[PDB]
Amino acid sequence: ADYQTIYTQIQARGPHITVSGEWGDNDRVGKPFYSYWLGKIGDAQIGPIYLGASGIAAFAFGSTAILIILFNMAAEVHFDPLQFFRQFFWLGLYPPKAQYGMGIPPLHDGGWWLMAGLFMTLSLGSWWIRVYSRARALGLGTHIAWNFAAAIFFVLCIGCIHPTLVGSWSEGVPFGIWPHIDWLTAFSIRYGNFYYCPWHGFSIGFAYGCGLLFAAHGATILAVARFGGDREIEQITDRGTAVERAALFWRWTIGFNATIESVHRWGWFFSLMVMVSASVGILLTGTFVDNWYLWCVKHGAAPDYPAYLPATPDPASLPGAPK
Amino acid sequence: CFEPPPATTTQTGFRGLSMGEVLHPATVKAKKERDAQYPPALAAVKAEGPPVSQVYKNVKVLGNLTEAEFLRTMTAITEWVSPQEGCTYCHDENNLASEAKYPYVVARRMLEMTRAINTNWTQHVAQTGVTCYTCHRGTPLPPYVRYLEPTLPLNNRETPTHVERVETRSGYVVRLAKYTAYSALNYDPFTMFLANDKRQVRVVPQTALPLVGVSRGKERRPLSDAYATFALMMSISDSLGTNCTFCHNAQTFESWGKKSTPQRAIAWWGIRMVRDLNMNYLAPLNASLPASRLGRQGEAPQADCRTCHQGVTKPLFGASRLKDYPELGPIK
Amino acid sequence: ALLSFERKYRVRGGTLIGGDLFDFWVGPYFVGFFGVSAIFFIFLGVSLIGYAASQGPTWDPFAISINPPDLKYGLGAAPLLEGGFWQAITVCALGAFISWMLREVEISRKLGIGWHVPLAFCVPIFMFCVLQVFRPLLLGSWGHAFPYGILSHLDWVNNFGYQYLNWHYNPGHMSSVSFLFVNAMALGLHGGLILSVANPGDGDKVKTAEHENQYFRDVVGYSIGALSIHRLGLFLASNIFLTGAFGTIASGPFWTRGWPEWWGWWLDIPFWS
Amino acid sequence: MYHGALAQHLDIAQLVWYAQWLVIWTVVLLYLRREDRREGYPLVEPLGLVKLAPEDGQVYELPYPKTFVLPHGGTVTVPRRRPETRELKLAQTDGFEGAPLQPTGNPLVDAVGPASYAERAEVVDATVDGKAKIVPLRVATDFSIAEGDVDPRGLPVVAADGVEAGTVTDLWVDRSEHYFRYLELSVAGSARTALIPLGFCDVKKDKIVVTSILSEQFANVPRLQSRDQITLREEDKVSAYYAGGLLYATPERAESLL
Ligand code: BCB
Ligand code: BCB
Ligand code: BCB
Ligand SMILES: C/C=C1/c2cc3[nH]c4c(c3C)C(=O)[C@H](C(=O)OC)c4c3nc(cc4[nH]c(cc(n2)[C@@H]1C)c(C(C)=O)c4C)[C@@H](C)[C@@H]3CCC(=O)OC/C=C(\C)CCC[C@H](C)CCC[C@@H](C)CCCC(C)C
Ligand SMILES: C/C=C1/c2cc3[nH]c4c(c3C)C(=O)[C@H](C(=O)OC)c4c3nc(cc4[nH]c(cc(n2)[C@@H]1C)c(C(C)=O)c4C)[C@@H](C)[C@@H]3CCC(=O)OC/C=C(\C)CCC[C@H](C)CCC[C@H](C)CCCC(C)C
Ligand SMILES: CC(C)=CCC/C(C)=C/CC/C(C)=C/CC/C(C)=C/CC/C(C)=C/CC/C(C)=C/CC/C(C)=C/CC1=C(C)C(=O)c2ccccc2C1=O
Ligand code: HEM
Ligand code: HEM
Ligand code: HEM
Ligand code: HEM
Ligand SMILES: CC(C)=CCC/C(C)=C/C=C/C(C)=C/C=C/C(C)=C/C=C\C=C(C)\C=C\C=C(/C)CC/C=C(\C)CCCC(C)C
Ligand SMILES: CCCCCCCCCCCC[N+](C)(C)[O-]
Ligand SMILES: CCCCCCCCCCCC[N+](C)(C)[O-]
Ligand SMILES: CCNc1nc(Cl)nc(NC(C)C)n1
Ligand SMILES: [Fe+2]
Repeated sequence: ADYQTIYTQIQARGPHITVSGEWGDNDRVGKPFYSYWLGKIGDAQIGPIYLGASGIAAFAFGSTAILIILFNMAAEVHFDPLQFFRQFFWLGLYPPKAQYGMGIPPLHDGGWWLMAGLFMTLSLGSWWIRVYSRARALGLGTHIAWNFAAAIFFVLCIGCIHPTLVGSWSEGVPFGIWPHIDWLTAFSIRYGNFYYCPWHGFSIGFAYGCGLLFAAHGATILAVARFGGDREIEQITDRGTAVERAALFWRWTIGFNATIESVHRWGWFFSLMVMVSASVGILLTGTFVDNWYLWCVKHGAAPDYPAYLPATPDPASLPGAPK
Repeated sequence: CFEPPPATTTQTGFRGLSMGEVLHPATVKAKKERDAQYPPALAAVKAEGPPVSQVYKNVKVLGNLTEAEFLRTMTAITEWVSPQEGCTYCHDENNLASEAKYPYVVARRMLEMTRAINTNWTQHVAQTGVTCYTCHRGTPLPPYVRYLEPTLPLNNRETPTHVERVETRSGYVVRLAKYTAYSALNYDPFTMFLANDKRQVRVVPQTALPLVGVSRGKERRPLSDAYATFALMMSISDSLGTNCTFCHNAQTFESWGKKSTPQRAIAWWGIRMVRDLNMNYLAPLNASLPASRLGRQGEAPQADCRTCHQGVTKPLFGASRLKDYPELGPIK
Repeated sequence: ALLSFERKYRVRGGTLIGGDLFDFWVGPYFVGFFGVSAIFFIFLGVSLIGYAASQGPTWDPFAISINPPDLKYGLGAAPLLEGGFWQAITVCALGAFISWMLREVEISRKLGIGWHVPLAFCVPIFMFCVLQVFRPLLLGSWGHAFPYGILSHLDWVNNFGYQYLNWHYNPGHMSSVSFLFVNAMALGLHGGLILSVANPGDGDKVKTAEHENQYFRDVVGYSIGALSIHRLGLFLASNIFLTGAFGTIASGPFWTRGWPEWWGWWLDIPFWS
Repeated sequence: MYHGALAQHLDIAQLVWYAQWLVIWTVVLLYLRREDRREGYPLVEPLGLVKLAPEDGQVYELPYPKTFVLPHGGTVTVPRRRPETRELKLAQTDGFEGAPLQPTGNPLVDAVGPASYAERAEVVDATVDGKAKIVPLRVATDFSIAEGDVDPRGLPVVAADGVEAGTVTDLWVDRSEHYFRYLELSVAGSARTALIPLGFCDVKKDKIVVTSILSEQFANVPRLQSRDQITLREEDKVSAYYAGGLLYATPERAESLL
């Protein structure tokens, strides 16, 4: 067996390396320190970390977002500490319960939710900038920043854009552990069962696919760790027996095969599409489809089943039912 | 926090849809036992006599009963509602026509309501019917009632903790979580839905595409309405000790026909029934009750699905005394 | 027909079983004994899917559905058209999957590489069994498994979830979702990084191992390193099912109430009640 | 009227379903599936007695060449025609193209089957600042075994046959990633060293165990040309050598497992 693929049998210690940025090498704060148990299944050095304007900005905004959510959450258990700590999950900061349309809701009915929504957006924004820059600074491509954009855009879709499109702030995602979760059923119910949203389907397809691909890729590499397969950059510019054997494994099993670079492309693409497919589905929902099950029924896709218990007419439509 | 095999499973939908009840056998047994305390019907008496309308003085509802029949009723009533207290809970010890005590007139109105439920809400209660025992379970105050604000413990026979007390505001979210099966849904389905007929439970569209005219801006129902409805259903489920698929095929919650079970239409009726009792019998009783009874807005205690069902899909597992006490309806 | 480098690897050996007999290639496909059983079952299962499907009211692909039997048949054999087919197709599915798994071992053996892939592939087979075999055994009937239909299998997932009022509060589910989301993100990050290093843009130099480490130290203060991000990915991914299996197995055989109420073990600690 | 409705029977979402699928099969077939073909194409085959075509399909499936400009100088362009010149001591066991090949010599030494290496560059993998990347700790002086771990220096190496085959003289470290990758041993009964990649080693307190090969077989472990450096292609030679033992160290290993 290859114990290396399970954990680092003999760790190595050596002088801390620093690859110089095209700027801000002077904002890397902190002393590298090493964890022995971390080193067993990862790199042992923790830190330093790069400060920077985008980063500080990101932190500043996110911290404000959080103070608004926590303060309101704290208002919910009427500032009792113990009940606060007890009821934390259940606690939340909600969007307008009332139909204000696109009108700015009062602070008591969603005003605060908007606020936090704003600061979170700027927080995410600044962080995007930082993710984009560090790449630029280090002379790297921006593939990560681009994958992140899609993720950020999704959030924008469910937090802002979909409520704007239909014209109600009441539709946004509450802040809070259980509350953000309850929204998922509120939203799917009103829009007639998200299982029947084609883009919900694509998204899940890509999400499962990421699981499939990252299990397959991770295992493939560990399986050719003996031939230095982990050194993927140099297996790119100079194919070695590692990625030859990785490729032939996959060719012989499924009939076609990637390369060591392209499989990260398949990977990046699948990751990206989870967020892309999902935004599309949100953009369409409420704008152009009210009830996805019925849309599907409209277009011939929906399954149908025999009555098992007797079919039950709507009472409300009977002869002289109340209302 | 776990429950051991086996589970009791039923099927309520076509095979492969995973629709049905999931019951823990011990819980079912313990409710079966609590409900088993329904006192049996008093021996039947032969109706020798005049109408107690002739015989007695202040008899308005049961006036047509012969004397022996009537005291049989008064005995059942006593045994269902105020057993520990005896007849005197309602009667003046020395004058039985006396309306001096509020339980009298309240009990009078409850005979009327009871006869209403059994006569007019047949599409819900069917031929099982209710009696006073169905709600009261042997105490004057029914154990499961609802105020215009959430309260805890649900069984009012338990002593509230500080945090449970309706006065302790820090305990609000929990009072509410425990009425909607522990969800964090920030709505009270009782006051929104069951107290009166002001709100509409259905929130799902019946067309594939958004209709022009109701689909933008202030034309729209806020998403909060979907949360609310979900809250109500969480509550109903728990009240009946059952899950959504007792009533819905979740493929389309909004659809009836093959997508809904016979029990959903019965539940539809029960919502209508509950609203009637609340609006027309129970709410008005704040007039006739001591302050001691009323909540923080001077509302009388009222009824939801639990008040009868108390955790079972049919109250008292379907026990009936309907042929045993015809006084209580159905009234021809 | 052979990759430019393939021929030197095409040596006999490595079989789990069969030896020389099926040790050969059809096109790019290694066969082997398990190639032969995989194909046998596929053809079986797909034939049953056809006959079953043809006995039913539809050939719309989204709407075709082959379902397990009524709860009443218990763990017994059910009539062909009434769960019988579904029973047979399930056996063929399991045979196909395990063949596919063992065939991957033989390929790994011949190439002299680790067996990590077939191993990783055991997780989804396992979850398949939790859903269709184990949990039905615990609960007492095959009628609890999911239907074989593109859309109908979602209707089963839907109703199963709502049997416990709100499946989102299922602690096994919460762990599962989190792994699903981390892994999706990490696959994005690992892909984006390797690509950003090998493809810097314009005519700039392909970068190095030291840059990869530097990028994430800069951004988040830690870089898990090159071998270890693969070991992580295999862990995050695999744990989507390994932790999810508990949420699934618990539902019905070990918890019959709504999942929100489960959390009452916390909410109701009487210390703060 | 309805939002989204386009005609007697058309609507927006429905058209966007179509576009969605198109974007996907486009990217997958015309992009990624071609990116997959930058190594090992065009497919090598037997030859024809008479043939004259720029066979169209071999053009269509390929992407346009890309060139990496290498960090320490040079470029690499992929795809490119990279035939395997080296002779392979293998022979077809039956007739059909499906048939497996068999070694005709010592596959460990011949380097066929699981023993094969890539024709990697005969250059020394560098760190980012130009230094040789994988070097023994004799050279790698600012490097050290972490407090807590077995220092294999001194320990005996024990082969698949149970026999001590050498003694660990050093560890080679990756200075770009801070990670040991080989042990070095003095081979018993030889005046050669062998490197053994750390993945083929079970590191005990008292011995280093190596199951891939019998003690006999350490002798013919590949030899470096420099002794404090190792080239990319040598790393491949060394690694493939042990990997080959997994099928070939003894006669029964190629045969049916069970
Ligand atoms: C517990 C929850 C479950 C679940 C929940 C789930 C949801 C909620 C959704 C899906 C979706 C999908 N599911 Mg289901 N599912 C599927 C297969 C599928 C696909 C029809 C589709 C896309 C999945 C995907 O891209 O994965 C990633 C794999 C990739 C990218 C590689 C390609 C795989 C290829 C698409 C497989 C297609 C399968 C063929 C239709 C099967 C035909 C087999 C024979 C006849 C040839 C299989 C094969 C199984 C088995 C064998 O167990 C399974 C189990 C389950 N699914 C569980 C029961 N699934 C999505 C959908 O759109 O359904 C309509 C979706 O919305
Ligand atoms: C009853 C309700 C249902 C529901 C309702 C639902 C909704 C309403 C939505 C989804 C969506 C999605 N669902 Mg579905 N769902 C899914 C899977 C999925 C995902 C693939 C996708 C969501 C995308 C995402 O990853 O968000 C997780 C990733 C996120 C949220 C991005 C985060 C990015 C961000 C940059 C991070 C920022 C963090 C910072 C720290 C912020 C700092 C905070 C401070 C400052 C406050 C599965 C696999 C199943 C199965 C098996 O049953 C299922 C069932 C159902 N879903 C039910 C049918 N689902 C979405 C969709 O695709 O619909 C089109 C969607 O909107
Ligand atoms: C209303 C109901 C809901 C629900 C009900 C639900 C149930 C009932 C279950 C899950 C489960 C799961 N849910 Mg949940 N869910 C999830 C996410 C997830 C998954 C992480 C997890 C595992 C899925 C699975 O078992 O795949 C299974 C996939 C398998 C077995 C694939 C097998 C593949 C096979 C080995 C090979 C097949 C090959 C093809 C046949 C051949 C290919 C042919 C061609 C390509 C050649 C999200 C992200 C969301 C969102 C965002 O809301 C959500 C919402 C909901 N889920 C709803 C609340 N969910 C499961 C779980 O783990 O819960 C803890 C579970 O049991
Ligand atoms: C946590 C880790 C995960 C993970 C991991 C890995 N995944 C792997 C590997 C690894 C490591 C491989 O090595 C192996 C592979 O080769 O990679 C290409 C594989 C594979 N993952 C596939 C599908 C896939 N992975 C899913 C999930 C995860 N994967 C999770 C995320 C899902 C989900 C999420 O829905 C799907 C649908 C196949 C493409 C492939 C098997 C082919 C096969 O087995 O051939 C044999 C079988 C066939 C070609 C057809 C057999 C048809 C049967 C007989 C008849 C139909 C049966 C019936 C059940 C249909 C119901 C349909 C209905 C529900 C609509
Ligand atoms: C399909 C692909 C997807 C995908 C992709 C990608 N995801 C990325 C990237 C990519 C590619 C990045 O490049 C970027 C990154 O950087 O990674 C290293 C990132 C990220 N994904 C995060 C979270 C995440 N991804 C999720 C999902 C998906 N991601 C989907 C699945 C989810 C889900 C599942 O919900 C989660 C939760 C963050 C870790 C990170 C952003 C941090 C941020 O945006 O900063 C915003 C900044 C703040 C909130 C600052 C405030 C924090 C402090 C501690 C508050 C202190 C309060 C206190 C009171 C004050 C004290 C003051 C003191 C002085 C006394
Ligand atoms: C024809 C016949 C009757 C033959 C007898 C022989 C026989 C048994 C034949 C089998 C025929 C069958 C049944 C074929 C079906 C094959 C299957 C199951 C195909 C599914 C393929 C799918 C859908 C994969 C999904 C994942 C995916 C999107 C992959 C594309 C990217 C690839 C190719 C990834 C695999 C892969 C990974 C994961 C690496 O990390 C890696 C690293 C370095 C180099 C290469 C690779 C590599 O190729
Ligand atoms: C306890 C067994 C008990 C007795 C005894 C009893 C008797 C009784 C009689 C004879 C009357 C008629 C008096 C008259 O002339 O008007 C009567 C009427 C009513 N009762 Fe009674 N009653 C007993 C118990 C109870 C209990 C416990 C209650 C209250 C829950 C109650 C109530 C009433 C009401 C109301 C009437 C009026 C009936 C009507 O037809 O309007 N009684 N009771
Ligand atoms: C059956 C004919 C019947 C009788 C009799 C009865 C009596 C009754 C009394 C005495 C009260 C007043 C209690 C008090 O001391 O304040 C009272 C109050 C409530 N009831 Fe009742 N009741 C009868 C039937 C029913 C049925 C079928 C139900 C439930 C649907 C029911 C419910 C209630 C509720 C609610 C109250 C209000 C709260 C309170 O005042 O205790 N009763 N009932
Ligand atoms: C289980 C927690 C559960 C869910 C979820 C659920 C949802 C639900 C929705 C979304 C509606 C609205 C339908 C529409 O918009 O047209 C709805 C309506 C009704 N339900 Fe329900 N339901 C859940 C559980 C239950 C249970 C256990 C039953 C039957 C005992 C039940 C019944 C009903 C009825 C009746 C309606 C119609 C409401 C009315 O017309 O007033 N549901 N449900
Ligand atoms: C509250 C709105 C409420 C709901 C919900 C509800 C539902 C319900 C169902 C689904 C049934 C039938 C179950 C089955 O057929 O298996 C049912 C039956 C009865 N109910 Fe009910 N019910 C609600 C409220 C109330 C209230 C407040 C009472 C008591 C006054 C009540 C009573 C009954 C009775 C009696 C039956 C039994 C009918 C039978 O066939 O045995 N319900 N309810
Ligand atoms: C002002 C006007 C007119 C318009 C503004 C438009 C605008 C941009 C609005 C945007 C709204 C948005 C983007 C809404 C999005 C909502 C979303 C997606 C919320 C989702 C979930 C939130 C959840 C789960 C979390 C909530 C918060 C908490 C759990 C508390 C957080 C606490 C911490 C992180 C701990 C801090 C301390 C720790 C570091 C030790
Ligand atoms: C349902 C989610 C999206 C699924 C996308 C499927 C991609 C599979 C790619 C395999 C194509 C193989 N080949 C040889 C035909 O190119
Ligand atoms: C996950 C939900 C998938 C829903 C698919 C809806 C397809 C709409 C476009 C028409 C497809 C027609 N068909 C094949 C069903 O007849
Ligand atoms: C060398 C690759 N290193 C690396 N790679 C990734 Cl994807 N993440 C991290 N660190 C954090 C974001 C977990 N380091
Ligand atoms: Fe990789």
